[PDB]
Amino acid sequence: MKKDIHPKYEEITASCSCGNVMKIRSTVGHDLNLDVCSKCHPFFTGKQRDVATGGRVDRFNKRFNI
Amino acid sequence: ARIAGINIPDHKHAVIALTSIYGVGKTRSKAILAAAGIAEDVKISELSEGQIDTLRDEVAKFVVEGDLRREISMSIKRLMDLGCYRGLRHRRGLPVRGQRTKTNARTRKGPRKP
Amino acid sequence: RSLKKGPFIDLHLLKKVEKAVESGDKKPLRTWSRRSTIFPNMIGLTIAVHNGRQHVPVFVTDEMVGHKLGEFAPTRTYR
Amino acid sequence: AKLHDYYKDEVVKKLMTEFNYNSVMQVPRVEKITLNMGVGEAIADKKLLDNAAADLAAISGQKPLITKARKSVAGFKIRQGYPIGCKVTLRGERMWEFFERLITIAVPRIRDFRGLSAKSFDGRGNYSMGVREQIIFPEIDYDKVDRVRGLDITITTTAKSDEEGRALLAAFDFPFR
RNA sequence: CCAGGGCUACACACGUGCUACAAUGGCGCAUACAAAGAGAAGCGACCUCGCGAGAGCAAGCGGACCUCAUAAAGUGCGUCGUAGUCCGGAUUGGAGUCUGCAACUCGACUCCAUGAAGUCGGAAUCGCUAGUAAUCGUGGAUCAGAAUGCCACGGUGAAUAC
RNA sequence: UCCUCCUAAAGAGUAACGGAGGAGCACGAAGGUUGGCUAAUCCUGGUCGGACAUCAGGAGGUUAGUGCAAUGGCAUAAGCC
Repeated sequence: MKKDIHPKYEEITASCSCGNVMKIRSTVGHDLNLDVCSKCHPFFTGKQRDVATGGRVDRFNKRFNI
Repeated sequence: ARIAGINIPDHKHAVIALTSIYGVGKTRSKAILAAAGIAEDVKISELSEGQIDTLRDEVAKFVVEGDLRREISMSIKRLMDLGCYRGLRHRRGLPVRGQRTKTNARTRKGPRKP
Repeated sequence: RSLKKGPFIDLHLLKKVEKAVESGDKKPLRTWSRRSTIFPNMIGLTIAVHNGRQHVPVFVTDEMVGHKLGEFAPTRTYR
Repeated sequence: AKLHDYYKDEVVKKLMTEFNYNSVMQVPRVEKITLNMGVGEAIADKKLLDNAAADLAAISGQKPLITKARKSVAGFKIRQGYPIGCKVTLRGERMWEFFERLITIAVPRIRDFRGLSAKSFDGRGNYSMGVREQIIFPEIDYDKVDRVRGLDITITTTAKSDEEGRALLAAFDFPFR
């Protein structure tokens, strides 16, 4: 690369809430502290929530009850 | 912080700061901070990281910002494609809870442009 | 919204639907009871509820079981 | 380059048996990742442009190339040579370091992430993706920013077909819809 | 005579109101001082359940004794710190309660979520001379249910008239 | 008055109140050189983004470009940096 025209690209440490602590290189400045990550995101359960659209006739059976 | 997807207020107490999430008002936020063991008079700046995490799983018990909007919009689209009376007034854009339209209902109908 | 202790159905239509469900797919069932709910044994039946002058046919799906019969007959017509 | 040796050891054998390639020079490699950010309001102010150039430099780590208007368009009231966009080409090690940082740190921060499209391929193995909100990259702190300023990312791979291109990204858990 | 629908429609214009746009305020907690009136196919304690609207059980009262019925502005203390903001509450979604044969058209109310217009209003124009204007709550008739209307009642309480 | 094409009859030239258009400059780089580069218009994909900006790829092969009219020329580029 050219010198002295690029941002300070240093190695920082990123710690998510799920426990995945990872070592990257970025211009944050140091010590990024995350909340969610790749193995913390609900892409395996949370994507399916409104996919479960629910019924309408069972709601009737939750009100008829007989 | 980043509670449930967004949450960057500051200088506010946590009962009012939590209400920035689409899906929680003053009484649901009091239920969050009671179940989290957090006093309601604290700012978000004075929150330790050992307190922000126990709100994130606490707020995850209620349908909030992301999957709430697609829930509400589908239920409207459930009515509008049903052809029912409330769905019919949702289409034209007119009040659906059985209130007058002779003189009022500027909220549903926007401004009086002509 | 109303009447937790039992949903409401007209007996004039409840007797009419129990005869018609064991008789299969028939002609449209004329009725005037807009105030009655739509029970789940009515799915597929072409009920014709009254809207004031006509008997407009509604085709009952499963999505319309919590609702009442009059929600599918707009009584007022507009430009 | 934590994904590059993950590519060089896990992916290239997982893909060569996937497509029964006769040699290791047939498997698609990702050559470059490029970061466009079409400003288009620099006609109004030529200070909104280099504000939109600093945060690309904060996301990437290298100084961006300010792109110029090519032909001339009066439907958008631009003329030739006007600075309209801002791009970053990432090759080599910083392409890999951006690739791990996108799929582990940036894409989980997306407001209502539901899965990236599998229909977003050009038909030649290249994958493109818009991001519509720059704040998910943690290099931009939330307080200093004044505009949303979304960008778009297009990954150039040496895949002949996009069916192989979709298989290449899936080996990196580039998740999908 | 009957059932269902309409009287509640809605590109718009007007009248009379209600609630606002906040700090002389909002919210949280604690706490003080009324008058008038209604009540028996009615008012409904206490107790128990429910976050709540309410429900169950149910005394008492044709009433200066029983119930509706904790008046609210006030005052203390805390917080908010001038932001479309802890202002404002429309609208909409979901979940309910009650009345009634029945709440879709087309009831009131509660709960959760939502949180729009609005930052004092053009030309114009209205009311008011003292316990008045303003502001705060309460009751009644009509009524199965359904008022911000109407008719009453008290609380605090001005300014100005050459 | 000057420039370009046609009339003009395959060298040159050639008329008409014949058919079409331009010029009375610009440029201190738009000149010199060295080094580099290759267009138009579509197609698909892609945040705002739209027939039409900016990206990526493919097709295409100069239909682009030339400070200025037209003809001749131009990839060794005379086009672009």
